[PDB]
Amino acid sequence: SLWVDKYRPCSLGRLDYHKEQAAQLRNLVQCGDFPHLLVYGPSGAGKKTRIMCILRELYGVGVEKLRIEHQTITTPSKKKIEISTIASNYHLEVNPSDAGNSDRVVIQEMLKTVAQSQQLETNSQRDFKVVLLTEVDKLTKDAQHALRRTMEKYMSTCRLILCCNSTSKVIPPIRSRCLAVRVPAPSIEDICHVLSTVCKKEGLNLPSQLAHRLAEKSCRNLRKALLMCEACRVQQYPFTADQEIPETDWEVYLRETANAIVSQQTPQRLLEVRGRLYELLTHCIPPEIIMKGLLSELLHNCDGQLKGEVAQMAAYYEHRLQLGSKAIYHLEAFVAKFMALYKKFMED
Amino acid sequence: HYELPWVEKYRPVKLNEIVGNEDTVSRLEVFAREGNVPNIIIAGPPGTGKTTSILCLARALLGPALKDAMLELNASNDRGIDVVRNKIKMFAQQKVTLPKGRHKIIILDEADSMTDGAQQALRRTMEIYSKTTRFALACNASDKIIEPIQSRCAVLRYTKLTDAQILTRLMNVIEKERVPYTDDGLEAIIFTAQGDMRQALNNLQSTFSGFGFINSENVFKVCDEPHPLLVKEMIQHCVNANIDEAYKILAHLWHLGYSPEDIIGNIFRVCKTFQMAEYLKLEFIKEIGYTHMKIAEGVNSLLQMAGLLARLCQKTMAP
Amino acid sequence: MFEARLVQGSILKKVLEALKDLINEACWDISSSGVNLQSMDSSHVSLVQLTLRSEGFDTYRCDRNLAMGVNLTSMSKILKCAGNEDIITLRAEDNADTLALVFEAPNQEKVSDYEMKLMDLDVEQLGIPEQEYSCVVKMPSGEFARICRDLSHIGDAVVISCAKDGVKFSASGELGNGNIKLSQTSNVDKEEEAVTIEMNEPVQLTFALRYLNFFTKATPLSSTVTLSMSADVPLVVEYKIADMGHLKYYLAPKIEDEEGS
Amino acid sequence: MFEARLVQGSILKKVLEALKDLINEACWDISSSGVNLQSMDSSHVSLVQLTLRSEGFDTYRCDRNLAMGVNLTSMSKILKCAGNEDIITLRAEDNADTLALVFEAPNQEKVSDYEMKLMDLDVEQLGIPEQEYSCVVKMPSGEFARICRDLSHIGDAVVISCAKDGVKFSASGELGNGNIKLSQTSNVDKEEEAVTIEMNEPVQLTFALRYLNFFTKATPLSSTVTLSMSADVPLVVEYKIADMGHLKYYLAPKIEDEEGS
Amino acid sequence: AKPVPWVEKYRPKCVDEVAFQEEVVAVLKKSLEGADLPNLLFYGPPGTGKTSTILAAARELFGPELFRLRVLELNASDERGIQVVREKVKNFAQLTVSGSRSDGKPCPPFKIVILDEADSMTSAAQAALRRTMEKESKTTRFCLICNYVSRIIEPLTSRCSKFRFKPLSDKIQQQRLLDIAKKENVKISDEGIAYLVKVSEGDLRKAITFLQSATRLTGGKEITEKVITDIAGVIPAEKIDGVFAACQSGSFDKLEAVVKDLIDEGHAATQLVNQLHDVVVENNLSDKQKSIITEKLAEVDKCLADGADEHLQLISLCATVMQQLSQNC
Amino acid sequence: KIRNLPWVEKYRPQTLNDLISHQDILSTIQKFINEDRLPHLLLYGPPGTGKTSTILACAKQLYKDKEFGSMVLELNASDDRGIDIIRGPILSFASTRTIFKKGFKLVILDEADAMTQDAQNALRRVIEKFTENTRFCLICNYLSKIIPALQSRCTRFRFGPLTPELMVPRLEHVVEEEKVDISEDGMKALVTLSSGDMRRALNILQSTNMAFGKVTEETVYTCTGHPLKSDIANILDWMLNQDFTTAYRNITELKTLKGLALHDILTEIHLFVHRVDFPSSVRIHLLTKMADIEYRLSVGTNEKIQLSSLIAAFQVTRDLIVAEA
DNA sequence: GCAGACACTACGAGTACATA
DNA sequence: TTTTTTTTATGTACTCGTAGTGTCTGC
Ligand SMILES: Nc1ncnc2c1ncn2[C@@H]1O[C@H](COP(=O)(O)OP(=O)(O)OP(O)(O)=S)[C@@H](O)[C@H]1O
Ligand SMILES: Nc1ncnc2c1ncn2[C@@H]1O[C@H](COP(=O)(O)OP(=O)(O)OP(O)(O)=S)[C@@H](O)[C@H]1O
Ligand SMILES: Nc1ncnc2c1ncn2[C@@H]1O[C@H](COP(=O)(O)OP(=O)(O)OP(O)(O)=S)[C@@H](O)[C@H]1O
Ligand SMILES: Nc1ncnc2c1ncn2[C@@H]1O[C@H](COP(=O)(O)OP(=O)(O)O)[C@@H](O)[C@H]1O
Ligand SMILES: [Mg+2]
Ligand SMILES: [Mg+2]
Ligand SMILES: [Mg+2]
Repeated sequence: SLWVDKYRPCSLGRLDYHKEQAAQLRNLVQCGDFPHLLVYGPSGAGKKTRIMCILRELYGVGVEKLRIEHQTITTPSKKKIEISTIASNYHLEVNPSDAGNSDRVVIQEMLKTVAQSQQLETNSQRDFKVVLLTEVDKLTKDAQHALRRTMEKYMSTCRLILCCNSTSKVIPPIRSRCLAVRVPAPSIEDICHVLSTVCKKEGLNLPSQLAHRLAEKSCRNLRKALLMCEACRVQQYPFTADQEIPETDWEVYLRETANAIVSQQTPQRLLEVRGRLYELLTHCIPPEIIMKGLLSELLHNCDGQLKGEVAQMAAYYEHRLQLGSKAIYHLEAFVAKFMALYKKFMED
Repeated sequence: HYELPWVEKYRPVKLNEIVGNEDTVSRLEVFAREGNVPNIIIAGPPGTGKTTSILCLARALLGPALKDAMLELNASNDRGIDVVRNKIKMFAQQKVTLPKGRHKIIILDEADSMTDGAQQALRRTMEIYSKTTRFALACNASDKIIEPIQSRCAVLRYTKLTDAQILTRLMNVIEKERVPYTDDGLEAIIFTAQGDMRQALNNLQSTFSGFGFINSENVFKVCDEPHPLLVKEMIQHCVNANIDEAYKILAHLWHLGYSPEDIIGNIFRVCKTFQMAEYLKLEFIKEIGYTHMKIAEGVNSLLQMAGLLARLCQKTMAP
Repeated sequence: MFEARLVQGSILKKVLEALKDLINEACWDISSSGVNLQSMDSSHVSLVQLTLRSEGFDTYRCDRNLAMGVNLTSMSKILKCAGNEDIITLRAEDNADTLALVFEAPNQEKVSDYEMKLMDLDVEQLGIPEQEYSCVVKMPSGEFARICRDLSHIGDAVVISCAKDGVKFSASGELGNGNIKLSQTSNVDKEEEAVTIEMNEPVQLTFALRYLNFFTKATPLSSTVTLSMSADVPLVVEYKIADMGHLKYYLAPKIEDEEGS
Repeated sequence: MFEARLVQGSILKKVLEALKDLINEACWDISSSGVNLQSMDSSHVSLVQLTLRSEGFDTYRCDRNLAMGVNLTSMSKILKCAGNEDIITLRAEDNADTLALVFEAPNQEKVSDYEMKLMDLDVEQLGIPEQEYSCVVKMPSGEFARICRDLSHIGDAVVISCAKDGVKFSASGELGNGNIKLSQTSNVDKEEEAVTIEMNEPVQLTFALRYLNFFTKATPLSSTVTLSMSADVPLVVEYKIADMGHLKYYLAPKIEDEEGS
Repeated sequence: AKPVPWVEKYRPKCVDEVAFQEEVVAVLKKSLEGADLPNLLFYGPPGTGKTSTILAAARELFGPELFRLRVLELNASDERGIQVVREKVKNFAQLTVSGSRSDGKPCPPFKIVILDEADSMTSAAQAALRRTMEKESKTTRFCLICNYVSRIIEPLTSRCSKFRFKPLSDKIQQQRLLDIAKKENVKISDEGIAYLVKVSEGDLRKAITFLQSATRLTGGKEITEKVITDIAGVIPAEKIDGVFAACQSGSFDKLEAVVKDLIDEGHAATQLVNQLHDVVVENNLSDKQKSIITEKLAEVDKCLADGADEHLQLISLCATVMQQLSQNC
Repeated sequence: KIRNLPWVEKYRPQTLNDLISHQDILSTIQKFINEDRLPHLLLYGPPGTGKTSTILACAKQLYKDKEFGSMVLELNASDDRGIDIIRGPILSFASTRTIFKKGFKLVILDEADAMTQDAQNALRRVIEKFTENTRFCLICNYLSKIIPALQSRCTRFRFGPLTPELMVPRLEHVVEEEKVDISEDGMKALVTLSSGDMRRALNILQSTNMAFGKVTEETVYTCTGHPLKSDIANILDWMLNQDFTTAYRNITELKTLKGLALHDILTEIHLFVHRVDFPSSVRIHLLTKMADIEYRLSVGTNEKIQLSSLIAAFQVTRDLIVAEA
């Protein structure tokens, strides 16, 4: 087991950061009439850990005993789709975006059957069951419009803990029906404290310089920070303050793609960059993360009077990418617009 | 007995009563008088006389054997893959004793509605039994008929009827029905017909039944002026970035009760064949499609069409 | 070492068809008393128990309390290749990761061995309270299957009522209500047709239809069926499958409407 | 209060299987004289006039006159699971929506109460002319069903003629023609198999074979059918049920135009 | 003795408990007396009481024993195709009106079809409702509920009497929240209830959820403004001043720093758009700068409503306001 | 007797003399009926103009109550109208004659734009072949969704929007039949907010009479929620006369006090900017910006930011208009 | 009288496409 | 002088394969 899963806290009193929020979440779920929750924040902030802590607070220690259940759902086109589900004896965990645009068929048929049925054992299980819908910002708007009356009608016997990264992709009818719980990313000091605690529980000594560099390179992602720290011990156990931290391959590929964009501004270079963007889209990197990495590396090469135009173009083509269906058109359109703007700026 | 309307009452029964497309109709008259007619597909606008020409040719060729030597199939029939295999081929194989130069005629009216597979199955029964049976297809969109069938038949194309050609038939119907008229009323009937004899006869019948006299006011009280001639002036105003007259035409079309979808369809149909720059035409078509997506989404107001007109005027002054 | 032999091959060929579309896996618990299966469905509505005692097997070897987890998508295809009146032997080693089913071919000339991978599932026993039910009735099995099938054409959910008069099935839909009753069937020659009442307190609860049809897919295993209900306990459907053991079905009720004032 | 009682369930099954693909919905008009049902088809081409007498039922009570419009697919599903030898009770209240069908199982033990919800169609009453017809033919129903099935293989529309000689059927199809002419078949030992001619003026009319084949499904109701034809009034197929009532089928002729030549 | 959340616990059972929607409540109160109820189309912002009003009206008209026989409720949680409209809705609308109230209260001679969240229905399924509404109007009524009335076709808009549910005013919302807190033995300060009705913005469901959650968090003591700001997701004013100072400085690196600091703090982009809009319209900038900045704010809000990435939209808005604040220097 | 009916269904023009507006079309159709020369009709127009009422009045005039079920086949979008229905019940109804009495039959296809084009292509020879036996009436709102071959075969009547001058006496008849106290400003508000649609006129009249008991301008504009003309004039004057903050405060106070929506404000301001003598470059910018704002309001967007953008669209053009001089 | 064989329609299922 | 594959979400239409099933033949 990796360090991301070995030293994860179990209860709300064992969290290393957001302790006031942990006490407030303990006070919220004590009575049992707590509303639907919408846990949102950046990735790696600790949202899933706090959701499981809330579940362990509500139920016993049997929440952590999980299983995989596969359900076959019939579409209106009568094409059967099998969807996996993390399940326990007290709660359910569905990621409906695995059914893609059929996610509404998950909401309209599989969820309501959970909601319309009462619990078998009201002594062990409580008066309500909890369903965790993972990544509700990746849901289509039809699934979110199918969610709302199921949330309203069966609230007393079925609670929902939706989890997302951005609440801007959640429709206002769903956001009106649930309490929004914000989990910010841990600070550099919090990540340094967590990494030092993990290293001392592992019997290792971690310097403050290496912990600060891991926290800064992780971009306040504690999962990536723990994975980078474990990779650093693996590759070199004596922790030097200037030890090289390993990096992900797609980030370096994106940086070299942006360097190739900067190096030449020609349709042949645009063809090569389009090949690099297909390579990135092939490896299941989301196109918004490709846009963000492209902007973050292209702004390091622009001058002071071009960065605002580059950022506005990146936001515009990201919006057009979200409105469309083929990401390569909007990605190559952003690269071609940047090439035209950069050529105009360099020649004049 | 119930008297038929003038579209069905004054359907021509001989090929010399069909006006318009004079060379093709004359060659069909020669073929009806002589015989040995090839396979024929007539394409053209609605109301031109394609069904009338095919039925008159079949009647003049067959005479008294029309009941047993003709197979007429419509879009109201099945005519799927199982009917071309089993019914059309069995009629093509069927023995019918006919005079010299005369063959069995399989009329396939409105041949756009036939699927691709039925037209593929039609090919070899067209080619094999051609010494005993012939085919006479009528259609509107000639691209719906596949290229082997168009190669297996003579493709006759009917053009839209002119003003004098419809005026001759209208004079014949008026002299038959003793309808009083003026020249301006007949010009208004031609104007509302737009090359369609069915609409000309329907508008003449409606005006004569409603008012009993054909002048311009009685025609325009019940009939309507055509849409794209008025849309073309608005598109011409949008080309010169004249937003006031374009909105005047748009608001006049709005207060007449036309939906945004019909108006934007007429705008697109005018902008397809308008006489302007090609890059400006593509900019106009892209802006029209962008507005039509909003119309199809649900936001369809007068402000949205005015914004479309303003964006089309912006496309002029943006090089 | 787990090594068991069956006396009839039709027991598995009638008990796995009810679990084909009901539960996604079969977890067998091995003990000296017998084999116990407790499986909850993916929607947390239905609960299947199957206790087959060791006295009913042709032979039974069990040294350690072991638990095996098999899938249904492969066992359902394996069971159709098996025969009907042949013998089925189940074999499982102490440290191996596969379960072997050895039987006779339907051509009755060769022995067929089929191996299935053991799914390592992490479940816990939910725990039935085994409390005193407010209504216990006994019904014919095939008649109960025909009753559950006849309400499928009317509504998507059924209503079970049980007073001292008998058991009332209702199906209210957009078409119209379908109400049937069974009462006082002691004056018949067959002992399995005895529709009897055993308790006092009446109960009225709305249940699903699909899960009851899946429950009545296991009807020719037993002769009679038993139905147990209470005010809040889920519906218990009991089959006494011959001599080797018994099967229990638990079905949770639906959420009642707001009919108060 | 409406309470009719069909003495056996077979007649209602034959009636609702005759009208199943033809009638959109059943309008039972209830009076003290009996049960009347005048309903057109979905195409507004055929007309069904069923009259059941009060003396044919086991018990028949009707305080105030009713007009119950009910769905037919629901009643078909109700009457599908009904016996042919059991009593069927039709119940209806004064101001309710439940039309109750109460019968017994084929196991003949448990009751079955199937409710239906009445519709609101307020359709205007269609006036049967009840005038004299220029051709009345008594013929067996099985022979009429056989000749309609034989004419369905040749064409789709059938010219039926009647004169002093007898009834004649013609089907000018794609294979060719089929002309079947039957007359004076009263010289058999049976009484049902007979062709009798009552009226004078010959008529030739063309009808669709689909509606005739739908009309022939009432063959088990009556052994002998009556055909009424005239040049203006439609074709009437009259089945006289033995001790319950009668059934009239009205079919309009097709529009045929002669060749101009 | 199960606990139920206060959104469902304080749902209006009767139409007298519906707040601030005086015209439609007056129409339904007249229809309770025996007046002719027309076809209804409720539309407005979320949490204004469109579902509660029609459910309370149906409960008052039919009671407990006739709700299952006279009300057909269909929302987007179940399938509503064109075949569901052609089969299920038409067969419900063609039924006779039967059953009478046993408590002696009057019963109206029609059924009610509640097609809640009618935005999600397709245009063909909405076109299939037209002659069902027109022909069967003697024995049934239709109440379409939506949030955007432009998603419902013009014939269905013409056939239904339209009622727009306004957002709840601060007086009525504060009165309802204080009555709920008085019924729950909860003490709340004047500043706390004022910031609560400021934050909720006419959404009474959001206000009741925030009041219940602030009651559960404090344990039963007094709810102050600090608890409301903690639970409301309100960005602190120092972050807004830092964003404006970074855009005033004209350096894009400070702009990226404050945008990454706001993204890493988990703040919602719509909340930042609202607070930056309030700061911009309550500033001393020129009319042209305020004009472009508010136009960019509206475009950014539209892009966030279409599910664009928050970081890029906020960095574009920050670049626009940086250009506006650095052009005049 | 009395019935519980909506006023758009309680007051339906059962005869052709009770419809108000399309007098030449109704006279022509009445002379079609009297001369027994009824053709295949195509009634098209905006909703609420009286096309279904026209064809139902014509069907009731042509046929008696004892024979109405055998002569009229009425199909709409609530019924299945696929190509199997055109080849099935419709073709059998067209090709057969009547049952009781002789006469020509009538096939009414209400909402004919919802039919598939396969069904519309199958309809063509059914209409043409059985013209003497049966007549067809297509009714649509969108003429572009009906194929030109079906538009050729039918004589088309445009049922345009109801003019408010002819709209008044029918509303006065409904007012006198319901004992409604209405002022002249209330009738003016009814015929203004209806906009050529008798359905919404009667719906707004019934809603206002139930909500308030009287029908005046204040009661109509309160029950509908529509802003008055003076409110829109004040909003335009605030946007064109003062700075961003004061106009924002005044418009926000007016929207909070009266409970106005931004869609109706956008509609009335769009109607106002074509009346105000703007320069053509200003008018194009205003129309483009207002169309953008109206498109942004169709999704989950905050209305306060869109109101600020509406103020911004005029605060941009203020200096341009003044410096144009 | 009851098992085997014949064609019958209802139903499941796969695929295409939708404009001028 | 150059060719492989499944996504888009419903609604409709076409085409083909399969399965209860009513009825006829025969010992
Ligand atoms: N060239 C013509 N000369 C005289 N009458 C004509 C002519 N074309 C059409 N008509 C009249 O219009 C009626 C309809 O003509 P059709 O031949 O059926 O139309 P069509 O050419 O087949 O167009 P479509 O595509 O089938 S709608 C005829 O019955 C005539 O009364
Ligand atoms: N006007 C109101 N009067 C009283 N309680 C209200 C009101 N509006 C909302 N509530 C409360 O908030 C809850 C939500 O009300 P709803 O009727 O569901 O709002 P809504 O109009 O349906 O919002 P949408 O459009 O469905 S997201 C209700 O159950 C009440 O507890
Ligand atoms: N010209 C009119 N004269 C009198 N009342 C009218 C008129 N037009 C509409 N109405 C009223 O509006 C109701 C509905 O009108 P319809 O006849 O359904 O109009 P419509 O043209 O069919 O609208 P669509 O396109 O079908 S939504 C009628 O029952 C009348 O109460
Ligand atoms: N309070 C904490 N103390 C120590 N480690 C934590 C804490 N919270 C989260 N983590 C670790 O950081 C990682 C965050 O991942 P996760 O909990 O899934 O959050 P998110 O859902 O936001 O990605 C987890 O792997 C967890 O082990
Ligand atoms: Mg033609
Ligand atoms: Mg709601
Ligand atoms: Mg209509």
